[PDB]
Amino acid sequence: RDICTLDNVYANNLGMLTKLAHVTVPNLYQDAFFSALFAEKDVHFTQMAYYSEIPVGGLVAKLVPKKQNELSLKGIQIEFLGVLPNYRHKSIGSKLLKFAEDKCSECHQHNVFVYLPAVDDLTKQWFIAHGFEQVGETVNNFIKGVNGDEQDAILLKKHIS
Amino acid sequence: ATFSNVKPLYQRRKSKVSPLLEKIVLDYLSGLDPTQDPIPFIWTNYYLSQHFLFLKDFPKAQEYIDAALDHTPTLVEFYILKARILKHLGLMDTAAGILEEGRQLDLQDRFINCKTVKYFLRANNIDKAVEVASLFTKNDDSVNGIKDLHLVEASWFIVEQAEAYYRLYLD
Amino acid sequence: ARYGATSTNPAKSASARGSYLRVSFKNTRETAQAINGWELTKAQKYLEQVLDHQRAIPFRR
RNA sequence: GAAAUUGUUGAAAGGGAAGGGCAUUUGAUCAGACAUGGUGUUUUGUGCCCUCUGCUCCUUGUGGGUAGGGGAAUCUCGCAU
Repeated sequence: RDICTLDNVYANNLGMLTKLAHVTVPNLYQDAFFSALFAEKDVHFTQMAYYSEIPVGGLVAKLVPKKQNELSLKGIQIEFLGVLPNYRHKSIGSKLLKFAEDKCSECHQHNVFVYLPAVDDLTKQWFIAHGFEQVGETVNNFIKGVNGDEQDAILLKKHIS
Repeated sequence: ATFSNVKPLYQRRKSKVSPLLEKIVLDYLSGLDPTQDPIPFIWTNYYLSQHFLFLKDFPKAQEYIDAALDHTPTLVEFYILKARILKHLGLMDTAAGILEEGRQLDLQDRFINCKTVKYFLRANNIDKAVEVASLFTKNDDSVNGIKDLHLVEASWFIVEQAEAYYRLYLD
Repeated sequence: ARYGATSTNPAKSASARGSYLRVSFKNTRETAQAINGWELTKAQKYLEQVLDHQRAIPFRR
């Protein structure tokens, strides 16, 4: 089969997922945010991308069915997108985005929005090269760190056919 | 098990075979790539760390295992090797902490749990070792799983715990 | 059948019956009021001293 | 399947009666009260809000029942709010 495989993140290996947030984008997430994912009311989609039977990519998104008290962004919210720097240039992020778009289309949705930092240009250009559109400019005080650091954020949206 | 594949040979050969093997491994690693071939890169790093740990080397082995963890931190064997190196260097508590942190990544394997319990028993930590072991055991008429461990006919656990008791009594 | 007014857990409360007994109401009620409030291991030993004439059973009403 | 009647739990009482009238402390118990009816403004989810309007039946005057979309910053015409 293909060297890049997909798997559903379970609970026993959930502790591995929390490790990804510590080897991708530090100072952004906590521990309760990952502990309350499988704690037995929003729909959460988890995906683990293996490269030659090795966990290399992680995707955690949340579905928002609300539309009454919201402007225009009902769809899959790409929250955690962890890809190691050593595992790039192999269409791994492309496969993750394709799986996200497939899960968005299977949930009767036609909009995918993602939040990105304002002090990062390489990741911004990488996400724009796929086919995203910037929503306005930046957001004043949106990203909250671990110690208490705050910065601006940008929104990238895409319409799914 | 690559090092295992050369484990008995190292018990019979040394200054004649190990230098050639090290040279071949270095020549193979010098032509690899951390991005194009990540799997061969991490396996070569693990083999080099094993070979240097067998040759009574510790700083270079720690450097290699740290580079391997920074390259791919999703392998239990790396944490096991780090715990073994820290145990050989006299750091039992740090090894137990690292191995527990690595075991918390995936809670489905029993070999890693037994290794963690053994390393905690070797680290003068009995209560935490029992609390960790009391998970996959059958809990019925007891607050922990000591009765279950005694009913499954154990031996190594009792031996490792009695040694910790003797060390704590001698201290 | 059933019983009376209970105020405990019926899941861990054993009981018997044995109806049709030609004894005496004034004696059965009195010995039931006297044995009430004591433990089982003490009630089993207190009844052995009644036949030996040591601790009699007084009357109230 | 009710009553005089004894049995347990729970509450009251007591210096030769209890029981009761006018009223009440205390314990137990209990419905009603519109603390949910409306005026008019700020709010969003939104519908018969603009709309592609379809399929099906009585007959004017402005035609009745059945359903999948595009924008929800027009509108309070509607329910929560």
